[PDB]
Amino acid sequence: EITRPPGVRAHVGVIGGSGLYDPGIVENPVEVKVSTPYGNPSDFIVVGDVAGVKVAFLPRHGRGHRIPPHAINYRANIWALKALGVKWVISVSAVGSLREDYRPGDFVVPDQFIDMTKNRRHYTFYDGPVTVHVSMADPFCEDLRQRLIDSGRRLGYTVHERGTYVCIEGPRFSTRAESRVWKDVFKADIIGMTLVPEINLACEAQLCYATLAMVTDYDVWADRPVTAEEVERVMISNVERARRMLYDVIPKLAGEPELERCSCCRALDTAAI
Amino acid sequence: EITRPPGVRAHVGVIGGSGLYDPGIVENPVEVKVSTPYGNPSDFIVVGDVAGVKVAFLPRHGRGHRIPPHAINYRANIWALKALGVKWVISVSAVGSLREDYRPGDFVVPDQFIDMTKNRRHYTFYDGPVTVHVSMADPFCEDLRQRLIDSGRRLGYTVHERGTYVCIEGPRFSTRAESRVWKDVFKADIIGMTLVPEINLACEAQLCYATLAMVTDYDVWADRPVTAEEVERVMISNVERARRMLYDVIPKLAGEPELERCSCCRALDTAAI
Amino acid sequence: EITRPPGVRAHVGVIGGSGLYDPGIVENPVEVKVSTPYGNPSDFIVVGDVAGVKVAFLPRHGRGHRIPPHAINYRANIWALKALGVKWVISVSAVGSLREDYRPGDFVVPDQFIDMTKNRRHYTFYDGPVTVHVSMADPFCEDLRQRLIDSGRRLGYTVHERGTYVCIEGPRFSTRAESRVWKDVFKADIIGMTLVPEINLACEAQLCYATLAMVTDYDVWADRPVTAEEVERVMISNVERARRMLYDVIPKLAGEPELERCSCCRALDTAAI
Ligand SMILES: CSC[C@H]1O[C@@H](n2cnc3c(N)ncnc32)[C@H](O)[C@@H]1O
Ligand SMILES: CSC[C@H]1O[C@@H](n2cnc3c(N)ncnc32)[C@H](O)[C@@H]1O
Ligand SMILES: CSC[C@H]1O[C@@H](n2cnc3c(N)ncnc32)[C@H](O)[C@@H]1O
Repeated sequence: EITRPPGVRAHVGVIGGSGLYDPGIVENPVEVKVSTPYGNPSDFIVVGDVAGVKVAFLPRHGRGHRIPPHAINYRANIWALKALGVKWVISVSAVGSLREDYRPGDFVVPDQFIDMTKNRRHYTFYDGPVTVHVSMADPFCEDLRQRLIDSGRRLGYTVHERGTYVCIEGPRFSTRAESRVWKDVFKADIIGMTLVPEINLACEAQLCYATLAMVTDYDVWADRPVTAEEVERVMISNVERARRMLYDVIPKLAGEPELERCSCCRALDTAAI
Repeated sequence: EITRPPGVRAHVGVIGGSGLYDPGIVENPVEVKVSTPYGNPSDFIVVGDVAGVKVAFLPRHGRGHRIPPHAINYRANIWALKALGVKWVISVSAVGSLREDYRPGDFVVPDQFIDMTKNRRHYTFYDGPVTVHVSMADPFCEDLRQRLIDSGRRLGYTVHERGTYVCIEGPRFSTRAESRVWKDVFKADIIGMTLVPEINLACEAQLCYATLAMVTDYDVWADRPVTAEEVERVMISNVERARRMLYDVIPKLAGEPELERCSCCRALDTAAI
Repeated sequence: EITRPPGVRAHVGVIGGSGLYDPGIVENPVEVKVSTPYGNPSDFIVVGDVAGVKVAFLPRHGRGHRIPPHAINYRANIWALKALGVKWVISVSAVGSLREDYRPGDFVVPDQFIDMTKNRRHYTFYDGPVTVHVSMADPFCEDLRQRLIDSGRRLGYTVHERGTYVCIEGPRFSTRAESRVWKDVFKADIIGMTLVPEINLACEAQLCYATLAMVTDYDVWADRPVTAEEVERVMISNVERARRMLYDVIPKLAGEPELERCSCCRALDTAAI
């Protein structure tokens, strides 16, 4: 791919709020334009070094939270990270909780998801003539999931070690009836809007992708229903802990994901017809 | 917004079949073109007075039922009503029933919904750069719901005082397997095709929106499955009762929705980032 | 419709893999271009005779499996078959199983479906001004279903005589959490990606459409999750049996579907407003 400036490469992608990026840590940061066949990524990708590991930061909503979940150019974002050479992708996300023990301020490292989106326009990179059906039974990268859990537990933070993420379309939040389906019918644990098709595309790109979720709310279930103000406030209250985990995990990603704990790392070997 | 004729305003919107509009009641009716950034509303909006309350009538399918649910320009419709100044929106809708006691000819004033649509292309007005996530835990306007229930009970009509509306994509009707999911898995009460994204957009526009549903059929559950002919016949058989309720409720809407019984009336106060 | 070569007609459509077409059987085969208002069908339609019945073969993925499920021009495919004059449509499909007794290599003739797609862009031919809502309580053509079951049982093959097909969006395969919803919550039997909106459009076109499914895998439920390689291998291992059933059934379709066992054959009589 063409990049400007030319020649830029990276090894770990970080997708999340622009507040995760700390200019006090990242060595030799550069804003990079990475061409894609899908147009612009959400914002500049900031590439720089953390403990000698080259990181590409990409705020999925753009700086300033300009781009709501349904409007994100997921294809461009994942294509650009892959084009840079990344092997690992850490997503950081705000989620609602469907269970009392997943409390606001707790981290969750989900292991499963249920896609209830509808309007994301492209759920794949492969529209033909090579038909590709990736296996996503185990859709996250187990290597990276375990690294995230370990980091949180070493830092003394609550990090729930599993969870099913229901991805809804939004931007409006769930009705009570919908939330009861998510909680009591689907038996899901957390809820968000951005996982899908991000994760699909990451898998197809043979990336080791995992989500570090932060519970920001209990959806409809507490005294007052979730609001955007609530989500943003709680996220910003907890962003420093998310940064501590990121900067703890990244230095340990200098190597490669373990193939036998990376469901997608050879996804295309058996997926393409 | 530009209107033709210029200067037109209204206080209550009525969305439903064009047969709800009664030229024998509405004073000084005018067909109005309201510019929108989304193109044409379903039809002309007819503005006129009912007991001194200014009403804007908008047939969501167009006159003659020209526009099926998936083809409606929901954004244009709601933008136009908001641009006219409306505070209240009464939707009148035909629905199927998933429960024996919600009989054809009965009114239902739903309180919840489950969105099973997929192809409506825009589920919001807010695509950036201001990200908006409205709370829709309680998606209808309680003030108006209670007014509709009261009117029906004063007229002597059956009006079920709650219900979960499952909105399906259509235009084809549900399979038996789908209907069993709606009824037995989701525990929904009624089924229709037009609620979503109408309601989402109304909430984002800070309107007090409520649905007066008329049960027209039992979906798959009676001896013969629902047909369009059946829906239309039963609706037209009952339209006069729907008109009686409309013309009973509207005169009492000269004032404002009660903020504490209007979940969406200040939706943007905590929804925008 | 214009066709090239001109004047081509057919009585039975066959939709499935191009490997179903046997040049050793089909008399006087011709590749036909059938104009549609939706652009190109997936590939040429090959028209020829089987035991004096005129068949139109249409590989939904194209020759070479060029077109994944979400990219198929369903409208063009069904319009073209209808334009040729077909009355019957046999779909042949690979499916996953959600139940141990529906084993790889077994045929299934589903009777129901649950549409979990989202990105197919058009779910109907009718976008106005004639609004059409077809009844699909019983979405397959019972006449043809029973013919397929009979053929399999006469050939000595396992053919499950009912089933609920959950149609997912793809192209990625289901997560374990999703598969548990399909199996344990929706109580579905098989899973695929191509049924919808094919079946909707066939019903609207007043065709007698039925699916001959071949189980190729157990989705997430066996020791290793489904892969595309697995599906393709098992399908190609079993294609000859599918051909035997096709060439056994087709000669018996010289006449018309029985109206009282064809839910869609007069669909438009009560569907159009
Ligand atoms: C900042 S408010 C919007 C964000 O909240 C996240 N999220 C947090 N809580 C919830 C919830 N209860 N339901 C859905 N998404 C949620 C979503 O992924 C979205 O981008
Ligand atoms: C006039 S026939 C079509 C209309 O029927 C309404 N409706 C009535 N009964 C049902 C039903 N059983 N399922 C879905 N929509 C229904 C829908 O919102 C649609 O616009
Ligand atoms: C050839 S691999 C892709 C095909 O597998 C079919 N299919 C087979 N098994 C499954 C499964 N487990 N889930 C979904 N689709 C499946 C789909 O309809 C698709 O076109």
